[PDB]
Amino acid sequence: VQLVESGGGLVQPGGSLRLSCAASGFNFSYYSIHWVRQAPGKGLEWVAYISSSSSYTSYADSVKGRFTISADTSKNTAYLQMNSLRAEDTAVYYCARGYQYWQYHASWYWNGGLDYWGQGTLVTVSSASTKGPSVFPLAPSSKSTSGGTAALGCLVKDYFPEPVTVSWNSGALTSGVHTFPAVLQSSGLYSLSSVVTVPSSSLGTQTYICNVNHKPSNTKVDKKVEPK
Amino acid sequence: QRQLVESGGGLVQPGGSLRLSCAASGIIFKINDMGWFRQAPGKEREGVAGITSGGRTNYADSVKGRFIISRDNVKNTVYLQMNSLEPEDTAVYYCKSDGLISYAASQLSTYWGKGTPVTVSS
Amino acid sequence: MTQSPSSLSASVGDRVTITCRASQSVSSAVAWYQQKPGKAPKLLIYSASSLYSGVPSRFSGSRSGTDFTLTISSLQPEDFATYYCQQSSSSLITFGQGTKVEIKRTVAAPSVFIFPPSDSQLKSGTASVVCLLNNFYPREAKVQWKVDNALQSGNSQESVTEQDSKDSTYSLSSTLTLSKADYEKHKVYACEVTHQGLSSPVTKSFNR
Amino acid sequence: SVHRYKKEASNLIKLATPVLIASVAQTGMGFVDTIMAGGVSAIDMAAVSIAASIWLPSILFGVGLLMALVPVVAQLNGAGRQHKIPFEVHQGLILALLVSIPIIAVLFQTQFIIRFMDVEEAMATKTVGYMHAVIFAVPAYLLFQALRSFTDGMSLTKPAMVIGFIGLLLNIPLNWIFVYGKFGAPELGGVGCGVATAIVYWIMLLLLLFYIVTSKRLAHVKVFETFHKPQPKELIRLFRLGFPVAAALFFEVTLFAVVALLVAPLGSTVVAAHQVALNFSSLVFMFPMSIGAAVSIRVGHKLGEQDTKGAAIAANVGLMTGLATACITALLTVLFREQIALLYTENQVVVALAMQLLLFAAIYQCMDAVQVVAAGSLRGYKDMTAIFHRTFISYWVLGLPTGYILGMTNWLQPLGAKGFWLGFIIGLSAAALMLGQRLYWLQKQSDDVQLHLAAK
Amino acid sequence: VQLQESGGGLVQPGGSLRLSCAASGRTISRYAMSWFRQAPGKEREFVAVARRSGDGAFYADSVQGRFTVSRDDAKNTVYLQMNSLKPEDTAVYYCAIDSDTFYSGSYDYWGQGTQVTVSS
Repeated sequence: VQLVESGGGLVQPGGSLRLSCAASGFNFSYYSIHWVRQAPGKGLEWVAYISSSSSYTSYADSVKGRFTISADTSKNTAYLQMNSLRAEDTAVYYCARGYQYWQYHASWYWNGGLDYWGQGTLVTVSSASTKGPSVFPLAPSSKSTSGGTAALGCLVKDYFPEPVTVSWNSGALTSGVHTFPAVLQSSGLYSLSSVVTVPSSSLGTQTYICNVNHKPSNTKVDKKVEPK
Repeated sequence: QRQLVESGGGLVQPGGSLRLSCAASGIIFKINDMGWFRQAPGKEREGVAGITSGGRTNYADSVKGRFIISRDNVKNTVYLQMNSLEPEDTAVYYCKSDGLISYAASQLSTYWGKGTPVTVSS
Repeated sequence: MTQSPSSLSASVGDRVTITCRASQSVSSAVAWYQQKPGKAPKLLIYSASSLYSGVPSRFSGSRSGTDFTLTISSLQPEDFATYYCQQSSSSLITFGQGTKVEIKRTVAAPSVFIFPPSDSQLKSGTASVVCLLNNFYPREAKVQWKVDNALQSGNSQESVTEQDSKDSTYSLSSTLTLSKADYEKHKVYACEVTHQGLSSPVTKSFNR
Repeated sequence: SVHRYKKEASNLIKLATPVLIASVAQTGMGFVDTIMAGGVSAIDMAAVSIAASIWLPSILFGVGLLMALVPVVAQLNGAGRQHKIPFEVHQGLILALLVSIPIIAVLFQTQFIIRFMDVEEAMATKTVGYMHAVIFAVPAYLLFQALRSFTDGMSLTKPAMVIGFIGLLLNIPLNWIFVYGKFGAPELGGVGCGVATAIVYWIMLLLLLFYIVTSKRLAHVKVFETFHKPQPKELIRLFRLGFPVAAALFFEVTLFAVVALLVAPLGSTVVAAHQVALNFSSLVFMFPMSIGAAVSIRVGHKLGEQDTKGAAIAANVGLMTGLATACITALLTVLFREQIALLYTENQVVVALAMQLLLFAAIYQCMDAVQVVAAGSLRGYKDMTAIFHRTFISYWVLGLPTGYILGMTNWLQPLGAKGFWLGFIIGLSAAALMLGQRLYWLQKQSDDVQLHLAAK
Repeated sequence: VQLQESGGGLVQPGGSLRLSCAASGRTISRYAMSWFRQAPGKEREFVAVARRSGDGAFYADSVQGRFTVSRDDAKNTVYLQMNSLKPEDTAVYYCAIDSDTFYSGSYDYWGQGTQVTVSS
């Protein structure tokens, strides 16, 4: 049995998008297809389902009247039609498989669960255009634990879309390197920071560097951080 | 769905017995085969018994000695007596019937059911 | 549904229980799921007591009156994930809030640093400052921003890392966004933090 | 007056009635086999019902070639010669065996047909067994038809109904010996009925031969005294007479097969009611066919006796009687379309849709009765050729396109089966209209010309 | 809102002692009650914390394994069962109560303390 998702990507708010779940490996008519949505950093949330036909189809209250689901029994495919999207609809969408008549069976003693899941496809509703980041140095102040441990920072800000990575001394350093998750700014952009708990004594008197790579804008800028 | 309906399934402790019954309407039932099917989550639908219009019951290999399928023709129904149940008999049980639609046809017509759940646990 | 424990702290080999509250007379024999961070969920127990085919017999559901519990016989180093309910209804199915099981650990006090805004950023026109909490446990901690003893709010945004694999400790950083005009007005900037491992709150400040 | 016609209408019925009993007890064999093969499974009942759908048309095509012997024998009896009667019979048998050569071939090609129909193996292995069991009966069914055609041509009909009835009454108990593996006989669940059919056909043939040898009414023919030999010159004469009668039956069967294929695109609930209506309209077809068979022997007798007014009155009374029986049975079918559809099936949607088709089946009865009686009267005159042209034109040129135009194509909202049934009715009316014209043209000819044509 | 420690006194190394804190003016069953200690001339370092029922108790690194904490909501009293005492444990054990429900560590009230010394 195999469930596959396709069709997820950046869309403008108020637009439309269509997702497909190409099921394979089983008899399509004996099972229903459910769609489950997980917001970034939240719990699971049910969206809609369809049986083999359009006879059985239900919706959750939060997307009633804006999402339409339809099934294509001929080539084993179910579609979700999303239109008039909002900013809260950015999430990851999974496809799950269950029984056909599950409203009829479920009672005080039976519940069959959703057997097989897809890995899901990420859909994001943008407001800003793609651009490269800006890197700022977080200098270790001369009196913040001068003699023992020391913290050295590196701040990236105002980039889009999400994926980005940071590297310290071009992969030569991983002693207590933390890179906190990217947090969505109020302006629709992204921020992040990474720090090292490097020891004192002029930090080894090698100028530590920040190696940040943002693929969509193909930027690999390097900042040479030092205190003052 | 409309031709075939099943009833009688519910929770029962291991080592207990049940009795499922399937009642058929809109079908001749005098010239029809019958049978019960199961489907547990993760698994696939598989036969569990069967009677053919005069007897000759057709139990499954992992089922013999515990399940006794019978039919009654005056009021058209099919039974199934479950004995010495075990935690591996939990699934939703279906009814199936195939036979000629009328006395003037040559090909068989197959009808399914909606199923009745059975759950065995302490 | 609201699962009563929203975060468990257990170490390897202890018995662990998660309870699900069916906050309605719509009890329909919940099924329990598991999700590792960044994967698809799985199915462990369906029909509120039976076991999915191919799951170790450690997991075992139950039903205490109108409450559903999942109990793990012995907690192995692979059973550290989030667990959900799947109570159904008349025509829709609902997923519980989910509880996260984390590995238990001697309490540690955080180390606090503060970093002034970078000089290069002042040319951009929006200054940001950040104070960092390093290597503490448990997660629960509270940072407070004070500028010239005025308690600001709404200008801070904080993000915490995940449990480290070596010593199993966290790290948090909260940042304050100020326009250049507002930044240049005030004199002292302070970051105040509290934690259960601290007898008195510790404050780190600097002069502009 | 009317005291001259009525006498003929007393003869005709006296000839027509026994044939009916000998023809009703012919489908009783298939019905009994199917019913007794359903008390052991629904796999067997659907396995011996497919094999009875390839057997019946194949044997009807073979019988159609031996129905040209009835006028040939009946005319010699009327002319009073009778001493050429033993010579033609000894030729008919030589033909019958020969026309069993192709049929036995085609039945061996049964497998290649069922795999063309998308049939699972669990019942294919039973259908093939049934067909291999019943192939042993086409040598003893066609010969029995030739002997029965002789006895009918001798204006003697009784020895057919009694033997057919005895055959069925021996088919009922002798299935239960071979189906339920009894009295030291094979278990043979779904092929025992085929074996029983073969055995009962051979018994009927033997009994008929024994009656022919012993009877005191045929003693003035001395039939089983010579050892005559085949001769191609004279034997091609019977084939030329007999072929169009078989061709018409073949084209009719293929038309009824093609209509079902064109109706298949519609729902499976529509096709079931169509099949029920068509089956019942085929059951009540026996009355006009029996009357046609009686008219055929009666018309050839008068022309043998060098009498032509007798032939004219025979044909006209035949037509009138066929029309009267068609009308009475059409009224009895329209008045009673409730209980029969409940005899056939159980689904209430199927009965609710078949009650609409029986209305058109009534008109179909009323029209094909006249058509078939006219065809029988024409066969009396040894004009076996014009029938084929006229019925083929009226079936496959007017009957079929008009059904599709009123059905699928949505000319003139679309109509479902009802358009096809109206196509059938149009075809039948055209056929009756042209056969009537041919009969009138042939009946308004000179005595010499009409006799010469009937002589050939 | 009044806290009062008790059950403290001199004990030999490896002995067993069992303190108790008489809580009043508050319902401790809704909060968590933390233990602290200050040795003479030293800071007040962490000892143990007992959260609500079903949330567990956490211990500092040094006192791990030897000490044990438990609540009694009915009597509104925490108890610290000390096993295998050491002379380094000599300190005045200042109790505390956490105000915040989310266990954010907002301590507002403390007890008067009890002297504990270990010496054979």
